[PDB]
Amino acid sequence: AKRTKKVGITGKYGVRYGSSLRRQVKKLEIQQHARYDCSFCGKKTVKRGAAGIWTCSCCKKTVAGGAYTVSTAAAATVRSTIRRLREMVEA
Amino acid sequence: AHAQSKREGRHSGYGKRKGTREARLPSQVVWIRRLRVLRRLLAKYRDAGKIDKHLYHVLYKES
Amino acid sequence: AQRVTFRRRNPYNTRSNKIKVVKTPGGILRAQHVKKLATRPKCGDCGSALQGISTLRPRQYATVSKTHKTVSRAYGGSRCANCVKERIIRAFLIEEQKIVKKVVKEQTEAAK
Amino acid sequence: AAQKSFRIKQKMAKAKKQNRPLPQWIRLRTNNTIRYNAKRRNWRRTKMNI
Amino acid sequence: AREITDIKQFLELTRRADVKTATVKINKKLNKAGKPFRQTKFKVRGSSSLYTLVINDAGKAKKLIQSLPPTLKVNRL
Amino acid sequence: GRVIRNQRKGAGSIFTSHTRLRQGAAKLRTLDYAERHGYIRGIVKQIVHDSGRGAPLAKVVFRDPYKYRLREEIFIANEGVHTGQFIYAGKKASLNVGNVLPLGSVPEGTIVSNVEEKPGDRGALARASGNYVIIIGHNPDENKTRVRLPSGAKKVISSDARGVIGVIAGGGRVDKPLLKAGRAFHKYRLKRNSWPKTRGVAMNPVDHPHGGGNHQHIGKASTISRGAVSGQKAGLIAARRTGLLRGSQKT
RNA sequence: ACGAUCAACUUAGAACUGGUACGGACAAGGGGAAUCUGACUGUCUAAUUAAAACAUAGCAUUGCGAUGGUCAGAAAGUGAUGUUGACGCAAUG
RNA sequence: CAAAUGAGAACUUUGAAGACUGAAGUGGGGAAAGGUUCCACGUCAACAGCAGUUGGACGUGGGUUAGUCGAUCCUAAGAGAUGGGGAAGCUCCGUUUCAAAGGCCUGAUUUUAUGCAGGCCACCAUCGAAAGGGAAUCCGGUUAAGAUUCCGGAACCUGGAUAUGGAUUCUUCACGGUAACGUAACUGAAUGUGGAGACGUCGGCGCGAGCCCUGGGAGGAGUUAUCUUUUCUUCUUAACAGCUUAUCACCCCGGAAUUGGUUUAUCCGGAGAUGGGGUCUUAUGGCUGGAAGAGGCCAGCACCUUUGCUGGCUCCGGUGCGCUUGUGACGGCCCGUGAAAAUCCACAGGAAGGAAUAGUUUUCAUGCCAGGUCGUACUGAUAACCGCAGCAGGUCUCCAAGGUGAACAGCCUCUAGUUGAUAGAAUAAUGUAGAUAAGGGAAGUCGGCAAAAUAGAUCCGUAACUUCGGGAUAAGGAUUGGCU
RNA sequence: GGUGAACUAUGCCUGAAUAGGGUGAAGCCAGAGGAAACUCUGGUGGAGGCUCGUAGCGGUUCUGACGUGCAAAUCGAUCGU
Repeated sequence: AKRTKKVGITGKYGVRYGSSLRRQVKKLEIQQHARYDCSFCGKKTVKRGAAGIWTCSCCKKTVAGGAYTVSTAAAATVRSTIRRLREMVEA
Repeated sequence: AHAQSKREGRHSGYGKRKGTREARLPSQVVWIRRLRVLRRLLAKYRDAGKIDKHLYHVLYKES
Repeated sequence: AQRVTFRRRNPYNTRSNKIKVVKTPGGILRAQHVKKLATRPKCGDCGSALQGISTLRPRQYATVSKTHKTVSRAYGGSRCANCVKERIIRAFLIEEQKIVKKVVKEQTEAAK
Repeated sequence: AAQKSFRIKQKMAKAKKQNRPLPQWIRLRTNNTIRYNAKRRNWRRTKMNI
Repeated sequence: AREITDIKQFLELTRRADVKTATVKINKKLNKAGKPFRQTKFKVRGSSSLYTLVINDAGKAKKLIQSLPPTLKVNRL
Repeated sequence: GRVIRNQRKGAGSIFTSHTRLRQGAAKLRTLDYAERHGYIRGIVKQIVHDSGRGAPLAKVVFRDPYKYRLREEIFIANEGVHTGQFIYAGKKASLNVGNVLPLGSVPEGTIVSNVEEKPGDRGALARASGNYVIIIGHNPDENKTRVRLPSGAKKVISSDARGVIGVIAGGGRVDKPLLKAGRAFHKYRLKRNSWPKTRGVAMNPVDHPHGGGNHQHIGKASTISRGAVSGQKAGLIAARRTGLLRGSQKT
């Protein structure tokens, strides 16, 4: 059930551009074309429209996210620190 | 006359074929016909009651 | 096969220069110029295709009656039924919540 | 072009009117040395290029 | 360019006060293979539209042509 | 000689930005009265792609306080902002992602973006995708917030300068190789006419300081003085050092 | 456990047959072992050079936080980048 | 080849034959450009590198008909006044800028008006597309030459006035449906808001239009030494008006694991699937009207003469990975996500006004009037454009039959068009273009230059190396018709 | 001191054009082997600045024709895409 040993979605680039660059592109292309959970409706319906746009096809909600992921680690960390600062301020 | 002969089965041998098998008749078209026939048969059998929904579903996946 | 021609001086396959081939009572094939198809009006809230509203070009909407352009419900020809219902429920619910929060604030100020 | 402007069409009309040979009687007019129209034009020979 | 259904509609159309000309066209169509009948088309010409009433009964068509007023210009062809 | 490419780029004939498909200037809400005394609540209507811009833009609708009107502001979308979200802008706004609090009202260590360089300029700093500003400190006397910029520079800004909480969406964009002159072409086709880039060494001496020679070589030191003139400033302008450096952010 | 209209073009097989011919005209890859060189697709000396030259993605360096960098203008209450903001712009290899 | 015309014919006209273009045409039209080249009559001194009776030549004239096609209107990149600022200045910048920047609703409304103590607001001039955006027309006929422009018929839009019928009204501004929503109507200012305008590309799938193919039947033509219930050919239905017609979407009942439904493509369901029942968009098709009265195919009538008339028929189907076009629901791509404005409609709100022998409704039906200006002929190219020319060059686009075949190349043929390029005789060398060759097989040559060989499809088989994707059609073998 | 972007270079705006094949990427469905981990197979689908090759765009070689040319750059074959 696997037509390619290791190129995966980067089989479209054939033998061009170099194996390392194709490997990086493979990683980010799997992330960019993947389907994500919607935190609002709870279904795997969130797709990338353009770099940064992540639209849920079911609850019709657009989200601002990473270029190739709905959420980046930097965004999650920033959200954590902002929560910590907010609770320190409120209490 | 040649169309009647070709219906009868003449003038279609390896010397008369000049395009690939897929160029002549797409495997995708053949598969579409096959799958539509199978799905239509399964739906008709289920609506008639000859098979139940569960057997219909497993046969649908098999097809 | 009979071959047709543009009836206008525009020789290009632009979006406003679309033609169809039609048979005339004279028995010959002619080119009929077709106008751009009309897109269904959309809901202002959710953006879905509005139902019960006809699809015409914007000026074509001027010649039709009012019934063809709207629905008997509130926000009829503007917003869909589900969005109107959602905003009715929203309005009632959060105005009731406003009353509740006002009462709770007054009573906590009395307690204070 | 088929789709002309009125300025271009007016120039066309003026050119068509001017393109005609000498009336015969100017030749017989006295003290006359004009024998033909020396400003004659053909559409293939000289373009007025307006 | 507009059909008429009922004789009452035809009558209001013919008294509409802006129609003056009626054309009566005879079509020899077929209802069954062995029964070619006589179909009558009463065409009242209004200012904006051309109303046409189809009548498959010869008796009904005769009573129609007799009952329309003689002042209106009827043209049978 | 000849007028070189970097000299020609200032006349702005073919080198102006391609702005047809852009979605408007992304600016903060005008600092009127609510933004500096309380807060105002707007609603995120749509998050859209802006051509030539890696960050998404957010259209936010606010109520006009002085008239029965709706004002649509075009924001730089922060990561986590979604349609239907309520944005709060003002001095009294709370520390949440997407809000537009002033620097004086946010605490130390806050992540902010679309920060104003002066109070009222409607956003100048940390506007590219993935970029942010760190709040380092406050000086309440002659209120001045110290911040750290995306380049590592320490800046002192007024405490009344606005800024959106969070990081900018579209981050991690430059982690993907373009792989293709085609991808570079389509990138710059709606930014500006700056690609492809011919090397000066591959030109003639009429066309560039580097051009000419029987081999492709610069000839003189490629580090150019800051006091040089247009036509001379081609290479490494006012370079303090050169060569591959093993180093860190150092900030 | 099974019946009837409705002839649609694909595939495979078997004899038979002929001056062994049959993609019967047309249409239609020569192939292999290497060396030098440029990664590739792409571009240019219109009218003697299409290349190994240019470009390219990738890599690296440089300047600049806007009262700024780079560039324009005789000047300007003037401009390009810039509807821009370091994941950027500008300059190089 | 033969007639005709003519003083004169290889070249003009007509007839016959042979051919070609072969539907990304040598066909039918247009855009830029040209400018009368269009058409008729007369005519051949010059021009058509031979000729000429012919012509895009010469002479004389005729011809272009619009509310609906364009322009006109809008805005795009951009250009560009004003205010203001530079510059000795010609002028430069600037286009909402450090401006006191206007037009738009209803009353005032003939002691005076279009004044004003009525009211609303606050755009940045303007130009910029004959392929972008847009109000509305089709069929048949008609000329020597114009026609979506004329005529006949049948419609539509915009702007005006404007009465009648219908609807509503003592429950003042309608009712019905659980609902999606329906209907002939069914008040709606300021102000606000929302839609349409309004958008890439590719792929397969579905549907439709035309075309292609095909059966029966009703006419005409061809072939008929023999055969062929045969071959070719007509059997058409426009805009516009009503009824009907939909994938998608949505609503009601209901409450799902034994998970089911389901596409070619794997997505969808307790945020409510399956199932039953419905609502809407009208792409699109069907029926009727238009409309058989038209067009077309046939047969016959008064005997030179710019003359018509009368009879029939114009019908019923089928098929498909078919071609092309349009549409639909989808899927892929992007650090690329694929105009704006005029304009039109709608919604929120409720200003204002309104009864009864009559008010309102001109978003329901009917009825009345008008629609200006400029373009419109023709070519669009191996002769109408540019290249000094009637130049083997260059120059944007629409339609697109049969067979072979994978195939809009290659070959042949229908419709349509052309048969134009100075000719006659002969067949030396040397050439240009196309070929073949014994035996050898690169010995030729700077060098396999040039040519030859290979070649489609099916099956088998396929190495080193590799960035695991390729290499690869590697290499290397076999087969190929016709008939039953 | 003036005139040229009707050729051409580049950007922008608004339009238009591009048969038929080969290969067969992701996604998805079914099956087999295995104690398991997992591996393997058959389909489906239709990716690519992929490939053969029309129209198109270009211009490698013949150092072919021509070279007082059809032509102040064309013609034919062969070619690139």
